[PDB]
Formats: sequence, C-alpha cells, structure tokens
Amino acid sequence: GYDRHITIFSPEGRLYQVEYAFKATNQTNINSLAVRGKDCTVVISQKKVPDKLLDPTTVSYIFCISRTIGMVVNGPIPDARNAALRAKAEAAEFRYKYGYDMPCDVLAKRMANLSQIYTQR
Amino acid sequence: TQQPIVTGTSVISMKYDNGVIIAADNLGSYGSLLRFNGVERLIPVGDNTVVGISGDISDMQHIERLLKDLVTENAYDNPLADAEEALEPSYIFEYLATVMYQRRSKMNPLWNAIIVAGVQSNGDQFLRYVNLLGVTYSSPTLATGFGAHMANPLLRKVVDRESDIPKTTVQVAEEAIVNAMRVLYYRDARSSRNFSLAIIDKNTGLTFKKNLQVENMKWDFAKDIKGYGTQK
Repeated sequence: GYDRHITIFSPEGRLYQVEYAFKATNQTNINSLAVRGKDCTVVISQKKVPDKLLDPTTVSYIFCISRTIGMVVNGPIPDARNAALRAKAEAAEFRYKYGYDMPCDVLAKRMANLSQIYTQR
Repeated sequence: TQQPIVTGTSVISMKYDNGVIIAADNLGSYGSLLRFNGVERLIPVGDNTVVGISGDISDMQHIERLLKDLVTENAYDNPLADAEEALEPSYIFEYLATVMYQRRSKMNPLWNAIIVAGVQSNGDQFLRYVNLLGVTYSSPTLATGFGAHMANPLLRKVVDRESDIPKTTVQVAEEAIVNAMRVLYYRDARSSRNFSLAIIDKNTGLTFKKNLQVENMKWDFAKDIKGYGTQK
C-alpha cells in the first residue's frame, strides 16, 4: 500500500522511499574524484554546461560551508542548497557554543542525523 | 558627614632589628582620574618619626597643621623641656588617635588611615596603626588603604611575629618594600610609579630617599596571549 509511498517499513524490512533518493543523485551525471594528499585534500568535479545562455561561472557544485571545510555535491541543486544552508548554520553554531569551528567528522554526522529524521517523518 | 573626595593609595612599612622603613606613593586621585601627582604623603615629625597618612588628602593637610603645631608646643618654655622631654613616636601616636576618635563622634571625622612609625630613645622598634574609627593595633608589618590586605600579605611572610625581627635586616626590608611597591603599582588602579621612601634607623637616623621609580618590571608575557579567552 503505502510501504513505498512513505517511509514506513515493508515486509522486506527495506525502505523503498529511501532507495529512490539514491536513484536521483546519479541522474544529474556529475562525477567527483576526491583524494587525500600529504598536506591537502583535493576534489575535482564535473561542470558540464552545454548552453551559450547559461553563465558557467555561476554553475557550481562546490560550496564553502566553513572557511576551512569545502563541500562538493553530486545530485540535484535545490536539495544541495538546502543541505548547504543547514550545514553552514550548524558550523557557525558550533563556534558559538563550543568555542571552536565544527570538525569535518561531526559536520558529516550532524547532516547524517538530520537525514535519518527526514526519513523518520 | 564626610566621605572620599580626593584620595591617596597605601602606606606600607615593616620592622627589622635596628629600625623600620616606611614608604608611600605620591598620588591624590579624584577617583579613577589621577588628578594630582607629586603630592607627598609621608610627613616627618622630628628626625625619629615619619607618619604615613592614607585616605583623604584634605584631612592629611589638616594633620600636617597639627603635627607642625605639636613641634611648636614641645619647644615652648624651656629649651631643656625638649632635649630630654623630646618627642617620642608613642606621643604622636596617642595624640593623633584621641582627636580622630572624638571627631568621629561629632560625625564629620578626619578621613584617614595612619601609620605612626618610629624608634624610641631606648631603641625599640615602633610600628602601630590608627584609623578614623579609632581602632588601635600593633603588628610587625602594617599598611593602610588597599595595601593593608594586598601588599601586607607579602610583608607578613618576612615577619610574622616578634621573634622574626632579629631574622630581618635593613637590606632585607629594603628589597621587600621595593617588591611590595611593584605589586602595588601592578595590581592597583590607584597608583603612582613614583614613590618616596624614608627609613628611620636608630643608629643612623632619618635617611629620606625621595622619588624612586619602580624597577625590575615585566610585561614579556603580554605578547604570548591576545584575545579575551575565546579568540585565538
């Protein structure tokens, strides 16, 4: 019935609504490659712009969530922006209440926890 | 009524085996504003006694008048009624005490805190304290004002009792008043770098070294931390 239309469990124990989310991030056809250097981390990503009338400079997928922490997005750009906004807000908040900027580990975990809540609702 | 108008800092002092030293800084502040520098607060009465006056500068002047009148009374009559009835510190002390006490009762007191430091003609060290309220007490180390409960702790570690007077010398006290003054200039907002120092020795008399500056100062730890805590 609604075991694929909302986030409730199925007889399989697998959430079909959640599966569909991963079947929409590869439909934008953007590849990324991220490597750890000895002193740096480098991430390069596609930026295919097939139009004369789109400004290519404003077509982007690398958003700076902290002054030290970049974020590269593979998948739809409305959801990208919302996740960027939320992440920036939290990173600022962490500075405010703990006296130092949010680690990469914990910023990842925080968005991870919000994602679970969005599939709980 | 009377309350703080223009107010001095602290007079600090200690005993040793042959005498006492007493020192103060030259400030009449009008609160935060340091409005008068160069205003001396040690007042010598004869050559065996320096009275260090703290509190209000106004009242200080008016005890300047009373100490000066006193020398005149003693000189009066015989010239031999002041050579072997010459002044003792214990006389100056008592006189100052009883006027303050009775003036507090008229409810407009002399707003001061005073150390009377001297040596008797028998050679005994004399350091005793009086204040506007009229509380009397003796201590081997005494100070007034903020430095009565700031500067004084350090001083009392050199001399805590009457037994530790023979364990202290004119050059130990000398270092410790210089040091208790540096502590004073550092951690009090009312302070002058200038300070005058008098020494009453029984063997060598009044030696009055004026207008010293605080030396051996450190500010080399102020480059290492900035911000108020949170800022790195």
